[PDB]
Amino acid sequence: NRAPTSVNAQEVHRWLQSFNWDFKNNRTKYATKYKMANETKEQFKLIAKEYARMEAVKDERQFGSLQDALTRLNAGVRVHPKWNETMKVVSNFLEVGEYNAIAATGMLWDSAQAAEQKNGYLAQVLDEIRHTHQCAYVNYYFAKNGQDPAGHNDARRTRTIGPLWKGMKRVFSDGFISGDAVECSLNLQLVGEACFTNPLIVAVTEWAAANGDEITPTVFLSIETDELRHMANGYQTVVSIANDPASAKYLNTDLNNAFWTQQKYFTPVLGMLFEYGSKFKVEPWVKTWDRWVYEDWGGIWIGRLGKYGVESPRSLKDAKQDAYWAHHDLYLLAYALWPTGFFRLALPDQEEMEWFEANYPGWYDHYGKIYEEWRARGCEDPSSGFIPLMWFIENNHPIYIDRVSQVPFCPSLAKGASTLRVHEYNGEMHTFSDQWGERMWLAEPERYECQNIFEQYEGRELSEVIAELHGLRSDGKTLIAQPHVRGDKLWTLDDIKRLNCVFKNPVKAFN
Amino acid sequence: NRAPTSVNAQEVHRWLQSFNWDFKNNRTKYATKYKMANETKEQFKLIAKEYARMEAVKDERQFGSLQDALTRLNAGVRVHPKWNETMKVVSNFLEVGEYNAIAATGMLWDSAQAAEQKNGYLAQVLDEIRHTHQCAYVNYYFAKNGQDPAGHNDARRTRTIGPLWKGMKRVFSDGFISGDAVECSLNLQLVGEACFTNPLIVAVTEWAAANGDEITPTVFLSIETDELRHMANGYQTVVSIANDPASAKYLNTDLNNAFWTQQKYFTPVLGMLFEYGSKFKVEPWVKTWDRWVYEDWGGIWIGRLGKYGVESPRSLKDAKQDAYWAHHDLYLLAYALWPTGFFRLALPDQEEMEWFEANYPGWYDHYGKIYEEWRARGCEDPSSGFIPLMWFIENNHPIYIDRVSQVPFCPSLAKGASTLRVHEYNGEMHTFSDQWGERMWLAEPERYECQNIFEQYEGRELSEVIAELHGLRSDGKTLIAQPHVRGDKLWTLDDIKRLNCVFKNPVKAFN
Amino acid sequence: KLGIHSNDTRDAWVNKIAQLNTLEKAAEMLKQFRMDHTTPFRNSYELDNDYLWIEAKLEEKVAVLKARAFNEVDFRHKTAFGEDAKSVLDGTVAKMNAAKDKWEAEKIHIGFRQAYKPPIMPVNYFLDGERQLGTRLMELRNLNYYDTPLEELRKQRGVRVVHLQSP
Amino acid sequence: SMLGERRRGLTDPEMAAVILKALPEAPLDGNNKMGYFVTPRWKRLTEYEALTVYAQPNADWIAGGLDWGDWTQKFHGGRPSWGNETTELRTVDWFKHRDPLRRWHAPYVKDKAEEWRYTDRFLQGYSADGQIRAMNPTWRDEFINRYWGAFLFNEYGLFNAHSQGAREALSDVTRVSLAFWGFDKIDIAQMIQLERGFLAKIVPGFDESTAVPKAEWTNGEVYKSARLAVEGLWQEVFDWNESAFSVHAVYDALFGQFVRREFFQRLAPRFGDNLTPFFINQAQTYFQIAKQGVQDLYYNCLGDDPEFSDYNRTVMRNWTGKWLEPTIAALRDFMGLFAKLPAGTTDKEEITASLYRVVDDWIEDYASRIDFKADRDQIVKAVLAGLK
Amino acid sequence: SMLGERRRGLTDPEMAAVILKALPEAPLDGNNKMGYFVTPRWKRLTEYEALTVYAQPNADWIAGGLDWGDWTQKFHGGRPSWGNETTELRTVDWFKHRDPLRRWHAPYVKDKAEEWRYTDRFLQGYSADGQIRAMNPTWRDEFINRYWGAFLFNEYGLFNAHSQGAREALSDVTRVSLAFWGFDKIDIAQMIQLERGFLAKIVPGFDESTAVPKAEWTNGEVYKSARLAVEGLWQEVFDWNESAFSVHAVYDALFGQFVRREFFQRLAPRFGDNLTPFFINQAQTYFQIAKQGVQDLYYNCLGDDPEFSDYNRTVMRNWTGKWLEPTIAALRDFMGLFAKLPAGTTDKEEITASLYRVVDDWIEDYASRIDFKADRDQIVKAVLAGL
Ligand SMILES: [Ca+2]
Ligand SMILES: [Ca+2]
Ligand SMILES: [Ca+2]
Ligand SMILES: [Fe+2]
Ligand SMILES: [Fe+2]
Ligand SMILES: [Fe+2]
Ligand SMILES: [Fe+2]
Repeated sequence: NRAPTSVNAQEVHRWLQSFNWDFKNNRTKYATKYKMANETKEQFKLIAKEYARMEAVKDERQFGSLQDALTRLNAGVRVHPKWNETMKVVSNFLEVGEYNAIAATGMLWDSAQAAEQKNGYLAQVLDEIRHTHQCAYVNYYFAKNGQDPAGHNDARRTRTIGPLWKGMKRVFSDGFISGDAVECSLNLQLVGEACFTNPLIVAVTEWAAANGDEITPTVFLSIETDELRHMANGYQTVVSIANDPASAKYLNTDLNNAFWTQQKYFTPVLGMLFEYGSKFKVEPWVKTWDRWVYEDWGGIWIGRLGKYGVESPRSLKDAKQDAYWAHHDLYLLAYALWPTGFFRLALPDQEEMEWFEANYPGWYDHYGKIYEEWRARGCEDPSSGFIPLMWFIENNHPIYIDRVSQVPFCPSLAKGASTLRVHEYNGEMHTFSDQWGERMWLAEPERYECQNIFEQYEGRELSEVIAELHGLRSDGKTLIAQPHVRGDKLWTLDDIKRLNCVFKNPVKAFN
Repeated sequence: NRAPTSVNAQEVHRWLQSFNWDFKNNRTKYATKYKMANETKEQFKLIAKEYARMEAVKDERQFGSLQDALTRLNAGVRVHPKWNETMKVVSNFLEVGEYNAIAATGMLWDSAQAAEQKNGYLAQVLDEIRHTHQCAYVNYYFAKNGQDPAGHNDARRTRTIGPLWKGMKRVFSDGFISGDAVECSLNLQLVGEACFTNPLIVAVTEWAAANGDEITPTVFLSIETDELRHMANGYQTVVSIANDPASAKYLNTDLNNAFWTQQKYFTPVLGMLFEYGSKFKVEPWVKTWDRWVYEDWGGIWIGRLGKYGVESPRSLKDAKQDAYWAHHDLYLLAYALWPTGFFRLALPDQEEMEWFEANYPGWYDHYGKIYEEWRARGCEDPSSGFIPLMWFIENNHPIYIDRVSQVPFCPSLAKGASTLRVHEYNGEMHTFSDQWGERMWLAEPERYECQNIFEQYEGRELSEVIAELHGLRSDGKTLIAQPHVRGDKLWTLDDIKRLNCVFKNPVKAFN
Repeated sequence: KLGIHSNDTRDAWVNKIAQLNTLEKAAEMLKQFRMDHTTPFRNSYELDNDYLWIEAKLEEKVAVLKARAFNEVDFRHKTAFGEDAKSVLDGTVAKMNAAKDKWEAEKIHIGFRQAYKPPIMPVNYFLDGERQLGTRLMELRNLNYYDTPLEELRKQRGVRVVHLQSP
Repeated sequence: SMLGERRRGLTDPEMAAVILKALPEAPLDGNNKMGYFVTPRWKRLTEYEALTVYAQPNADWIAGGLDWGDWTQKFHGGRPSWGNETTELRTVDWFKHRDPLRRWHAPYVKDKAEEWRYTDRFLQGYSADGQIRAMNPTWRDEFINRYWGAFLFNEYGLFNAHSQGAREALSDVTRVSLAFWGFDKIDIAQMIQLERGFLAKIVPGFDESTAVPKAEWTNGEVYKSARLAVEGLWQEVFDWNESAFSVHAVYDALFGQFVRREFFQRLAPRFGDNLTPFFINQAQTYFQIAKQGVQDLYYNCLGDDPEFSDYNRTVMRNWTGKWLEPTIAALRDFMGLFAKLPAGTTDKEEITASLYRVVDDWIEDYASRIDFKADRDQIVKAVLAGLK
Repeated sequence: SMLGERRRGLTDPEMAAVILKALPEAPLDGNNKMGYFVTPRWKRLTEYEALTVYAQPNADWIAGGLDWGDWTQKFHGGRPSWGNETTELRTVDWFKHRDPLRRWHAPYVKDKAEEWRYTDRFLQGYSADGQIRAMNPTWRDEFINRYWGAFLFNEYGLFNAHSQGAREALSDVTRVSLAFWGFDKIDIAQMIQLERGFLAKIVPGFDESTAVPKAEWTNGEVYKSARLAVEGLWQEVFDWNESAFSVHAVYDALFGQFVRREFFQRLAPRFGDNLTPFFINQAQTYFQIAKQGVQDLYYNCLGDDPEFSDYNRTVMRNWTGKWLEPTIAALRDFMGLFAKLPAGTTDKEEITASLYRVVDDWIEDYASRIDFKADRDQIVKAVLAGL
């Protein structure tokens, strides 16, 4: 009779589906072509209290490791210089993905009509807040205990200087919250996390460990335990709308668009950060990509949803074709524009060129020689008066920015895709790098009006832009970004000014 | 108003002293010669709830580091074999010191009459409980993830086989609880903790790190934070009796007896564990001991209690003279009796012998030559039929156990003290190694009746004792203890049985 | 003064806005601004790098003036132009539902934003419109999304093909 | 294997040597403070601020933003990912807000977790101690099961009212506070059900099904206007600030506080019910924690904005007037519940005084902050009309 | 410097290489389970048992000991550090006891710390929410401050009663439990004062001084026999088991539970006081926690000991009888407290119902375990005679 008794989460969750009630205006406030099933269920039976507890336990182990042992081992310092820089980008860029995912799932929570589906999205809303604070903590920790705090300590504002940031906001910010809630869900859960994010998070802990970084594995491995639950949400989105006629009409189109959007950015960027932002290599991007996208995702994961009308993205073939040299094509551009970043970059060393050539036949004859020339031109030395961008100008190799994906491309030099489509519309010029992004713009002109760095910086001298956007170190003179990762001979704002580099919009050449 | 309001520990502790009330039998239940003033205050204004919170926070970090990053780094394995073994003794032996300290402070809590002094000892009661479990956790963790669990997994029973354990119980068990509460307080706090334990805990984290052990530092550094609190208790114990006339008549003799008791064991044992149980050295024990005992404790610490009538132990100079070679003399015995331990020992390698000679001129001519003689004879090879105890017998070097301290000593071989006093009393022989312990027994014969290993094992064949007391590894054949730290050629119960070693009480040689 | 966050163009508009001290005048300038500088149908791209910022500064002025001029009921239910918000919302949605194709629908939605974006129309009605108009627009646009060849789509959009490159 | 196959740069001799050799002699910048450019609200920058402020990638055209340019991808039609157009309120900087309790994710789940584990211990001690024996049966089966139970739907609706804000909030600090205000509401709804589930285990015949509480909420009279208000606040409000403001600084501040504190918290104890007050203690703790954040955002930041103070107060006054009427109606209908109580439980004077406590606290904590001229006796008189 | 001067064997290339080279190929024993030789109380050995059982270095001459030989150093006179002579009870093994809650230090401070922090939050909300406005002034200034405060000296005395057990307990598992039982008692006493200190902060003329509540305890009539039973359990008992048994399975189970649960926890609510019950909720959660440990030691282990079952039950029945008298007396004196309550607060029918709740729960939870035949009616009457 007086036996110690209590109540658990599942016991309360049993009645959660009944919490919602009917009334005329009980409907999503967001535009959508789909209808989410009113009796959709969720995989995990959680309530606020239990959610907090399981997450609190993870924080304990994580922060305990970071504040105690890892700090005592000077783990924040004993990491390869190139990797310390790579994490400035990796952690802050992923941070924004985590952040926008909060808003995105708040939007899905609004979309779902079944109490259980709302609750599933709700747990993700809280998880993405945790992940935002976690990625933030990684930069916070490396800034406080690492070899180079610059960039780690102000990325939220210094990332605005460079072009790589624009593409990140497309796939991990706007792509997550702007559009049909279902389209957003595909970018976030069905494609983003399932195809790239989750495999990426794990991969990063491996590359991190290999390069001496035990900070990232501690945090990211914890982030990973939460992501295993976010898969259920993405899968549940498709289930909730499969019994609706609209699905057969629009689902595969939103998915294909979502797939191309995500891949377009991560195919070249992830491989770039992995192979060029590390000393010790874990695996060639070419094989990693094919396993992630073609096999795991585009085969296993996608196949399971065939029973819901889901098909393999029609652009998958093109994606593979353009994928091979993509990241290599991009690093040339990222290094050439190194003064616009918030991180230090390094030319491939002798050993690395062998690895690249060994894993990518033909790399040396193209990229290898180019880097060797830039080195000869003094790209690493501050008194050289040389920046790779100048080389692109001298050899008439214009760099364009895709109006849709924001991904930088140089068709006249790339070994990969060399397509370029230029249109004039109502007094504005537009440059596209592929047939999928071009269709997106033609069909949805008003969704893609993002001004590119050349448009914004047109007629502006390089050093003035860097200075205005706070791209300097605490001494107020040395640049945050560097063309090498050594501790001496760091470029200053004055070294940049002397180059007298003035941006120009490459599209203005067209008549 | 309605402004958020609460109450802290201090605000409640403000009235803690008034919690006790007067009544006939409100007095200590333990025999004592002193009177602890009932107006005595404590340094820290804690209440049970705040105490738990500050400790809970420490556990968080500690366990987080252990279960997460440290485990991910395989910290339990990448430790020098000699150190893995040394931690079996260090952690378990200190554990009993932590454990009896619970009872000791419980006895001191009963002794104190002022509510605040009682509260001070109480906080320690709980701390000593935490330290018991912390030391336990270290063995638990090395057993779970280490290169050799035997010993770590069962020290609580396998430690009863060897002689080093008897002396540990004298200073860290019985010394802490058997006698006048104040005497125990001096063995525990004024001497044990202030002179040895505290400096030792920190030192251990230093030797641990040098030998690859990051587990112990994570735990021991946490224990240290609590110990900085127990200093106030020992100090307040003196302040509580300084006004009682009995103090001027007893304090200094109980202290001197307490000093000798503690140093008698730690002087040789700690130096041995540090210098012989490690590969990488941190500092010569002669230097360490002098700083700890003479400079820090016997000088600064004790010096500040002078205003309370406290005088430097009269046996101090005696302790310094017997110290120099003490740990070196004892390792010869510990190794000669290696089959009686619960850990594996190693002889000094070439680099170490050079280190010993450099730091202890004359070391090689005595200890070095002996070790090389034993090794060439095959003391490390189970097919040799040789155990160093035989060499002691052959060369007529009897090994005695001090009736008071339980410390093993061999006066005919020792390079250190070689005095020996043998007495008979009512049909029993007694062996003493110093003039202070001899007085203790003469004045208090009923306090010291501990049987030594030769008395208990008299006439018994070595392998039977080991088998009976479970000195075996999982396979039921291989000994836990070993004369080397390599993974091959481990001695078995059979190898020992064939030696036909039978214990004899050495004192009977006098008849 | 040609900065990213601070420049002469922005300063000039701040001064211009400082002189809009009447609701009708301010509201009219805001709508005109939107027709001239926003969406792919803007009359010109001359303020491309600063229009987003200037538009917000213009909105602030209209908002402040509207709150001072309107009684509580009108602030909640009328547009800055004195129209009844519900009527405008319903009328626009009705037109959207009558839209024959995706080309007609996009003009309706886009024009609605240009003319009624807060603080012209009350946010509650405006976002309710986004909800309804956006739905139809997507339904029309996403149907057989890939059927029209790019060659023909460029013509439908009416772009001037300046340059085409292919490996 | 014992050592494993994967070599780690931090511990692998060969790799670590390579890493150490490439290291600089000292940090390439001495400013090791992430978020150093953030204006601290207090003496020094807090961890809360560093890990949170400016996480939202707003461009300068959204007050306070540090980025530049339009969003990369917008909604069909052109609607921006985030924009000024989603709320009537204006400000000099959307990043000014600060949760006075400085709650980022870690401290937030830590505290709730402590409350969860303690709640579980409490229930086991309560059931094991047999304290249910002294609880009045009628209060338990009628008022806790049906009426307290029906209130779970009120809290659930307020929770859902936050969905659009989680998506539209114009800054990180406001989004995190809003997320937490909403999460605490769903928690309370779940604690009401938790209690009903607990009672069903220690009280034979007690049905934990939500059918009865839900029928009370959807079709009863006592909560009719309350439900009508919640339905509006949740689904008829498309402005994220009107939603949060009206919910926390109007409806929940008056109706919510009256129901939780002046009815159940106040009367449960009179029927031997220490069970319900345990959970209401959590609800009130949450209410007071949210109040601080609600006040900082709407009064300290917006209502006192250096450039839009007058405008924002005008708007919030408008909202207060808009939602005060439906709130009075909710309270008015709720008055009907007093006639259901056993005779002598409470009287008109007690009820009126308790009503004045809620209204006076509301005027002090909210209305007065924006100069809304509330007439306390007129408000109470209007509510008292509901006393059957 | 950035790297520091101290080289660590886990990360230093040279040192680590030496360590790795000395490592065996695989662990020298597959038994990686510390405490593996301990007899599991449950399906599998718990962390609680592994880290606790056998920490106490007892020799085989103390039922259950694994060590051998006498102690190394004893008291003047010859008294052993620990010995069978410190308690009447006997057993086949002193290490049999098991805390049902499996509390070692870590989980213990974790739980109390959560309670401390939630307590802080509760008070901040309570004060901000102005809930004090609905509390009865007389109940606050007279029954909470004077009579509830006085009871803190009761819990405090019970706390101290554990001092000797902390020194004499014959096993680790029993010592840890005893320690926690006592620490929770001092916590409650400190919580009573915390409430008075809180009231002091939000109630302008409230005095937190223990003067009033102390004088009530020391020279009052309400707690006279209560204090007499406390001074006895604490300073007149020298048997650690008698002290723990008599305090938890007799006195506090009767007097304590009636005062906490049946008087303040039952009446405070009627005066608009949800504050006091917030703390009594803790004291009760604690009481029920300690009860499981008390039952497992004296009933499951000693009372039902395979060899001394009869013997121990006799001794506990003796102690029950020995202390059931001072306890019943303490209750009677407490009864005079109702007279000071406002008219109509409670009737004799309610108290009789409450008294039987305490007595019946006692018989079902303790008395019946050792075959102590207690008469519910006579006890209730002797107590009820105090009105
Ligand atoms: Ca032209
Ligand atoms: Ca009605
Ligand atoms: Ca009345
Ligand atoms: Fe995430
Ligand atoms: Fe996720
Ligand atoms: Fe300790
Ligand atoms: Fe200590």
